[PDB]
Amino acid sequence: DRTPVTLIGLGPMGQAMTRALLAAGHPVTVWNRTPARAAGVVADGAVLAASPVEAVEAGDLVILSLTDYQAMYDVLEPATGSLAGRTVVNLSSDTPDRTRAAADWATEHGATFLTGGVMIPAPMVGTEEAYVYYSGPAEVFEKHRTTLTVIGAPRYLGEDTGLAQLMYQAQLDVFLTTLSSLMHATALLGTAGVSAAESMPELIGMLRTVPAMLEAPGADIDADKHPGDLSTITMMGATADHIVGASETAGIDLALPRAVQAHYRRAIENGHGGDNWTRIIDGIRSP
Amino acid sequence: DRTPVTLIGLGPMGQAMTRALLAAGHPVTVWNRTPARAAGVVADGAVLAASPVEAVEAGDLVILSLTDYQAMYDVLEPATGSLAGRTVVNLSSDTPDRTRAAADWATEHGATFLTGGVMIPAPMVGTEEAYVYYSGPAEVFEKHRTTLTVIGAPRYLGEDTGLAQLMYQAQLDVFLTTLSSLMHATALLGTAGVSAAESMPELIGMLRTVPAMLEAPGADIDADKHPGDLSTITMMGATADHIVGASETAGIDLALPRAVQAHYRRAIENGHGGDNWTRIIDGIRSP
Ligand SMILES: NC(=O)c1ccc[n+]([C@@H]2O[C@H](COP(=O)([O-])OP(=O)(O)OC[C@H]3O[C@@H](n4cnc5c(N)ncnc54)[C@H](OP(=O)(O)O)[C@@H]3O)[C@@H](O)[C@H]2O)c1
Ligand SMILES: NC(=O)c1ccc[n+]([C@@H]2O[C@H](COP(=O)([O-])OP(=O)(O)OC[C@H]3O[C@@H](n4cnc5c(N)ncnc54)[C@H](OP(=O)(O)O)[C@@H]3O)[C@@H](O)[C@H]2O)c1
Repeated sequence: DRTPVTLIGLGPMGQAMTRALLAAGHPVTVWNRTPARAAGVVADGAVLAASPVEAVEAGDLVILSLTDYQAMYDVLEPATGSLAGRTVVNLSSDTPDRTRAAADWATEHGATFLTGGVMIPAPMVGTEEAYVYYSGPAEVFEKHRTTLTVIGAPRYLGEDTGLAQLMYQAQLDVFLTTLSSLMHATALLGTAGVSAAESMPELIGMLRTVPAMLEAPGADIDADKHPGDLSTITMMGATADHIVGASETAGIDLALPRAVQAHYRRAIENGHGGDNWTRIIDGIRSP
Repeated sequence: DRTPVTLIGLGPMGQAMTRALLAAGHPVTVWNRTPARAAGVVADGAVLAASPVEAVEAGDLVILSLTDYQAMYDVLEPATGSLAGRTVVNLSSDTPDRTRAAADWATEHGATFLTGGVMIPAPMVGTEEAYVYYSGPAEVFEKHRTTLTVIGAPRYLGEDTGLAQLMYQAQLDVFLTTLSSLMHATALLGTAGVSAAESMPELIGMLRTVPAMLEAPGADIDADKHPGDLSTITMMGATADHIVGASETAGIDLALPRAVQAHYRRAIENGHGGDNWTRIIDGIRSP
């Protein structure tokens, strides 16, 4: 379609999403707290609205790409009288319960609301590897599906506005924790004079094979199948201890490896040392 | 090659390494704290030594596959008089400084010592995807290299007996932390009724693309290049906050997400909110 889209928030993601939408033939009206930041997308065909009200009134679809949901309230408060009959799609990080309350806030101002969690960095927006989680009213998703698909293949999760946000937080839980561990291991090796340039390829090389190493688990966790034939919590917990020890001696952050160590210690304390590592999920669920 | 090899410790890794060595034509003499556990490898051609001394005396190469280095002292103490002239290869998890002291202990008993860290699970032992870090005397590595290659491609790191162990701990830092985060995210989604069988493929699907998403870092960390064009610590820190918040509300472990949150808080506190996420390594290095 060539339906008009409004996009508020021109960080790298809003800029990429704007460009994707322009390339696909949508007129895009933008607004940004910092108008100078819109110069690039305006040169590429975006229209810079002078005020939030003007931006909101430009289209029946308002996409938000902001750091958090407080930013949505900040920018849309002067425009709440212009929301009726439009769909707000918030593509921003926050808690699921912030998101759920925001959806009701939209309804109160006469708008529909969809939650989106964009699952790739800005350069990958609008490519074949892009995808976005969505949740909220099915009818509102279907209405805008074809426009939204320009950004990334949609994965609709259902009616709960919180759910796409929960999926995003869970995905970023894995992503951010993995990244922190890469920096932690890089730091640890750096302590014996190993370059990050030497370290990081070794660590990434291993990380690339992790899905495979795991398959050499979801249903098993659901089925309580935690058998320790090829790797026990005892043995992995010992390695967790060795990492804490090495970290202590290296003088680097202890909080991250200690959180991991605790997952194993809890499982052993509860009498499941002989089980597979998936067993640590029980202590995680019940601190 | 057909050099005789002794392997002590018949967990899944010792069993796999024994079988790989037998398949490649090496006579393998085994000993285990629990002799019944050797029935399988003996059926496949291994010789079960009655005592640790007998096992050590069977060959010039003694491989240890035990949960930690204390286990090495436990099993080899009765046999310290039979170590002279032989090479101990310890393929067990422990701290780098435990490893370094153990190497000197071997030297005092007239043996040579090599550190190894086996980087794949037991089913992948002896396959084209297997690899093992080694460190210790170059001459001792060269002497046994062709036997050791049966287990996996060697990656020799140099003379410091601690270094292959530090590499192993840094690798398992990433691997265990990644796994903990998978279980953490699985738990978080399970809190809204999402199955692990539904959750885990979504999480793995994302994890598979992490090397790619990163390239869409080592030399930059070495060069202090931490520019926040496409993703800032401010923005990623906010998501870390949202994960903590979602975790609080879900009633799951807070220690793991809080350790990640702290990486970001520290960087912002030190005035680097505008930087790329790699900047968290500075606070990690200086707790
Ligand atoms: N970058 C990524 O790779 C990536 C990937 C997927 C998801 N995300 C998510 O996408 C969203 C946008 O991220 P991003 O990296 O593009 O950018 P960002 O650094 O979060 O900035 C996005 C926009 O937020 C605006 N903003 C922040 N606080 C505001 C406030 N209180 N009032 C008004 N405007 C406010 C900024 O305004 P100014 O321009 O005036 O500073 C900017 O336009 C975030 O929720 C993030 O978690 C990011
Ligand atoms: N499993 C993997 O996927 C994997 C991958 C790479 C590296 N590793 C490392 O490889 C090593 C072996 O791990 P694994 O999973 O094969 O097995 P494991 O569960 O660590 O057990 C290995 C052996 O240790 C013995 N043992 C432990 N404590 C002992 C003690 N105090 N005295 C004597 N024997 C003792 C056990 O004796 P019993 O048989 O009598 O119980 C068993 O034979 C570990 O250091 C682990 O970190 C494991």
